[PDB]
Amino acid sequence: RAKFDLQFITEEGGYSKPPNVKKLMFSDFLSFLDSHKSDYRPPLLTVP
Amino acid sequence: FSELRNFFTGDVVIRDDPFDVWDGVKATYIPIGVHGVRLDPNGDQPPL
Amino acid sequence: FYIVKNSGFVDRGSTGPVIASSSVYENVLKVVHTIADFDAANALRLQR
Repeated sequence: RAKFDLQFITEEGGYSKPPNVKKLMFSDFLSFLDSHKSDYRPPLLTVP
Repeated sequence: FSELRNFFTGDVVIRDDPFDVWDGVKATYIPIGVHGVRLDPNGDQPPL
Repeated sequence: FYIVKNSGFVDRGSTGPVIASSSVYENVLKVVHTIADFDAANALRLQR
């Protein structure tokens, strides 16, 4: 089960400053599983 | 002289680099897995 | 949720409202492994 954090970005058309998009890496998922290894009921992953 | 040597001849085998020895370890166990709800097997108990 | 090597979605030149995204569309994914539940995902993380 997971929650997804939605975010909207408007592309004006001027390709000067690249937007900063939040990306979630595999590394982060492992870091998650290790902070909850002992939990006695599944934790919630917030996926952006 | 030969015989005197052959008497005082005996071999030994030793490890080139000494073993690296450690201390014991405190065997600590931690919880794992998720637990669900288990309902009583007999159901409601008789009155009084 | 899906785990994947790399992804994104750019639809340049489109006139639609969506032209980019941190994610992709479902039909573009090929599922080659399926992790059943939190437990199992956690279990795999621990088999070193």
